[PDB]
Amino acid sequence: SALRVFPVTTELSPTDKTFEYMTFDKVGTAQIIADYTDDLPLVDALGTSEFGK
Amino acid sequence: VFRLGNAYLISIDEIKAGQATGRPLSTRKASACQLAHDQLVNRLVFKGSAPHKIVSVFNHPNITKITSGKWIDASTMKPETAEAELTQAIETIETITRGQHRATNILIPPSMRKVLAIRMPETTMSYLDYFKSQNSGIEIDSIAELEDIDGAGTKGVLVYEKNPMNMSIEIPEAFNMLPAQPKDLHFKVPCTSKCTGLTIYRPMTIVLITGV
Amino acid sequence: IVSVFNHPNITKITSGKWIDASTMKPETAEAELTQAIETIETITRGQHRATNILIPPSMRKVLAIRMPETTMSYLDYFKSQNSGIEIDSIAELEDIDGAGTKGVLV
Amino acid sequence: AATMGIWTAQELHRIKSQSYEEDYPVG
Amino acid sequence: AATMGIWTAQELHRIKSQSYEEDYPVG
Repeated sequence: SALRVFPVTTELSPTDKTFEYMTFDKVGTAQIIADYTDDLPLVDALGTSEFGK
Repeated sequence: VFRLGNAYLISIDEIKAGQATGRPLSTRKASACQLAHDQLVNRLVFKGSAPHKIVSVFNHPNITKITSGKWIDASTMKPETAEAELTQAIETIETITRGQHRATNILIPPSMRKVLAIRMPETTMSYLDYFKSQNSGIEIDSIAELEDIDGAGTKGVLVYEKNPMNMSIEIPEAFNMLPAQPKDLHFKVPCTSKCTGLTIYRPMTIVLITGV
Repeated sequence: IVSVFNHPNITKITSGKWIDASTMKPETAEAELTQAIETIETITRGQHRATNILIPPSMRKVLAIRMPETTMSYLDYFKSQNSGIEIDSIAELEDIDGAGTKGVLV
Repeated sequence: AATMGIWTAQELHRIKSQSYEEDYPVG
Repeated sequence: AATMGIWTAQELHRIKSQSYEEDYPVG
């Protein structure tokens, strides 16, 4: 019953050897400021991936 | 009332690359800025700021605090103690205000939901069902921020009445995303917002059960 | 080729025997399932709720015991308290390491 | 010297259509 | 001297439109 209790997909080709999927992430912050301020903080982002066979 | 702000930077080559590859980079940074603003508001509400003289709900000096025995000790459960302490907190709300206000809402750590689901012996219902039957008109919910109330690892439970005349939060100005200011070959985008915090007009309608 | 039983990143719970020397213990089984259901919710911070449970076919007698001083069994109480979750039986769960060990998948 | 094949890795590689994003609930 | 601003402290200020009275039940 391995094929009935788990999902099955065909988004793969008969001539493929590997596949990969990607993931993303972010960083940032905020502060309490005055009105004549010019030192606001910053943010950024990044990512990564993983493979198969 | 206070003001909050941040900013982000991006160049022209990154804009061209994002348009070419189909994965823009400015939208992610804008989302990060908005998330930072919201998380700062939440942190202000649930932790306060000592230099700014902002007091958290847990550190208010005029709310009722109840020390309690542990609902889970040595990996065994004590539903009876939990029920007794909840009834005691509701009675405290009823008594201290001399019947003018009545408790309406309870907030518990999400890791204590298993204690209240235990089936009572020799019957087909749990402690929560009996408590709700005997305390009609009270809602129970689980909040993650109650997993740590002092930064050291202790838990707590909140019993209160949710009415606009007892406590309030104000957001006078919303996220705005000011225009972009050019430079040599890049840009700078600032973002601002406004908030106040938690204002507790009647501090006797809140009970905090510590040591849970 | 990592299996569903050997993956080092899935949640694993050791447990006392549900049937210890012909002594069926439905109370421990009723407490070990809710723990897993809560663990799935806790470690994913929402966005993922448990849906399916798979148990060995030889242990359906534990969940069919009628609770003392009542007219309903443990399975009915579990379904009443945990509606929206399906329970099925799989023969592959009676041997997970070759030494006769049994397991439950949530 | 280099002794390789006619086909490179990227020619026999696939990228899944759906990606994943980390979750940061506000509160 | 008096080197102050343009707006007084009462021009930027709000008074809540609801009051609170203590209750003494008779018996």
